[PDB]
Parts: sequence; C-alpha cells; structure tokens
Amino acid sequence: GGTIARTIVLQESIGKGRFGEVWRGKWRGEEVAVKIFSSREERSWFREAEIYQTVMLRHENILGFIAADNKDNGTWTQLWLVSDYHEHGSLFDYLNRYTVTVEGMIKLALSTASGLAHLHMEIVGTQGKPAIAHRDLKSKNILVKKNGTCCIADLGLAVRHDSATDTIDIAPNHRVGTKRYMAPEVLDDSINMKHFESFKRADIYAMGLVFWEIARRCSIGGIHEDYQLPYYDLVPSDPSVEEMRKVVCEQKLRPNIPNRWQSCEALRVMAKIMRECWYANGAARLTALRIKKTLSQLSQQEGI
Ligand SMILES: Cc1cccc(-c2[nH]c(CNc3ccccc3F)nc2-c2ccc3ncnn3c2)n1
Repeated sequence: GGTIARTIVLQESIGKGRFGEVWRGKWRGEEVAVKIFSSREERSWFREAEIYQTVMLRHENILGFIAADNKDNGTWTQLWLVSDYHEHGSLFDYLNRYTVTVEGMIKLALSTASGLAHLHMEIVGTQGKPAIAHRDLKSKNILVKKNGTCCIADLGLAVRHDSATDTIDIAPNHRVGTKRYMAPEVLDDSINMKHFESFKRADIYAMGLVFWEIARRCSIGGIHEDYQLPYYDLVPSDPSVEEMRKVVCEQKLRPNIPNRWQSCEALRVMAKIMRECWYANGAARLTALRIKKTLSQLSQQEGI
C-alpha cells in the first residue's frame, strides 16, 4: 500500500475552510496538518494539489506541502492534502491571542511579503517556476511558525501565468475570494482578468489589509490597538460585495491609520506601505518585491 495517508492518524479537528476540513494528525510520530475533501470536492482537492506541486514552489514563507493522497476507509474515499503543522495556527488566531514587539511585527510583515514575492516571481530555466497570484490572501490563510515568521496557505484559488503568452492556466470566475479583502477593482468588477498582473495587484491590496491587522497589535510602551478585521468599523460581519463596494469604491474609505503609528519609524514605514497598497488603481500599488526590500532595510536598521 501507499506511504502517506495509510500511516497518518488524525488527532484533532481544526476546522472547515472553503472546501474540506483540516485536522492535526501524526505521521511517523511528527505532527502534520491534513486537509480532507470528499469525492464530490475532487476538483478543489486536485487544483490545490496541482498548485502546491508547481516546480520550484517551496519557500520558507509558503506552507510546506508533503503530499496529495487518497484514503479509502471501506465505505467512502477521502481525498487528502498533507502539509507541515504550525502550532500557533493562523495569523488571525495569533493576532487575536497576542500583541507583538516592533521586532515581532517586522518579522510577520517581512515573512508574508517574502512569501508573496516568491509566489509572484517567475523563475526562468529548465526547472523554472511560473508567476502565481493567490486570489484569497487574508490573515486566516497565513500561518505563524514557532520562529515567529509566517507562511502562506490556501493556494487552491491561485492562478499561474505563462509569461511567453501573458495567459493564465484557468478561466477565472469573478469575485472569487473573501469579500472583506477584495480589491476595489474586484468589488466593482472592473478588473481585467485577462491581464495576470491585475491578480498580483489585487493580492497586494489584501496584503496591505493584513499589514494593518498586524500593526494594530504592535505594543510600544504597553500601547496597542485591539484585534480587528479590516473594515470592522464600516461593514457588517460577513459583508456582501455590495456592502464592501459602497465603502471601498464609492466612499473611497480604507482602514484608519492611528495617529500613534507616526510616533515610531517602524510603524511609519508600515503605515506608508499600507497606503501604497490601498490605491484604487492597482497599477500604482507597490510590488511584493519592493515591499520585501523596504521591510528588509527596516529589519537591518532594527537588528532582528
Ligand atoms: C495543503 C494543506 C494541507 C493541510 C492544511 C492546509 C491548510 N489550509 C489552510 C487554509 N485556511 C483554513 C483552513 C481550514 C479552516 C480555516 C482556515 F482558515 N490552513 C491550513 C493549515 C495548515 C497547517 C496548519 N497548522 C495549523 N493549522 N494549520 C492550518 N493546507
């Protein structure tokens, strides 16, 4: 028999994502995460397996993929994805549970930007990597490792670019992803989904929102903000496209940047990155690579 799902024992239910359910399991004595899909979710399982098996994808700031597998329990077939397990769980959970130091904030923001720059970057060569856009980046889809750096997960809605043709490997539907984090051009459906660069730019808007969630929890002299999701002050829980579009597109509002973030070079640089992710025009936003460079220079100056 097989060497993966056959030998893994599920221990603890973690919860349901877009499709399937995540568990903590044990494999050769080691904790692993397992995402289990049913037979009628095969397209979702296959596509996420396909993205994670992309040549040259592995990176410290992308969730470490172990395998795709099947497991037949005697009644039905389960479709498995197996990954590294991170005890802290999501950035969303971590930021709810904890405050961070200036060092902690920069590590979380730099590691996220590094993972997104790696996803976005085409690597040339025989073992080349296509450019990839995420399409559902949010704090619930980022994990915090024991070393206090992040890695990006839920690659199931990702799209891959063929640079030679400027074409994408699937036919994208409109307004996939989490409505709270949707870029203005996604909410008003103006995005040109035939241009791969548009999907990169939409990811940058979402990463800006995630940076705002992190910076709220950066405690200096015991001062910090409470955990909130972006737009907690303007839209209902589980907002509709229309509710988001009225706020982000029509009223042109973004998450508030507290006066406190001007007091501190690290928070000033973070706030400036947020503003330069939040432009209505995607073409004006920072690249992940530029954000990585800026936070790398800030990491150096603060001695992390
Ligand atoms: C490819 C694969 C295999 C196993 C888990 C995940 C995964 N997919 C998401 C997407 N997000 C998500 C999902 C469900 C419910 C809720 C959510 F936000 N997270 C994780 C994950 C991985 C590792 C880990 N370690 C501790 N938790 N944990 C979670 N991917």
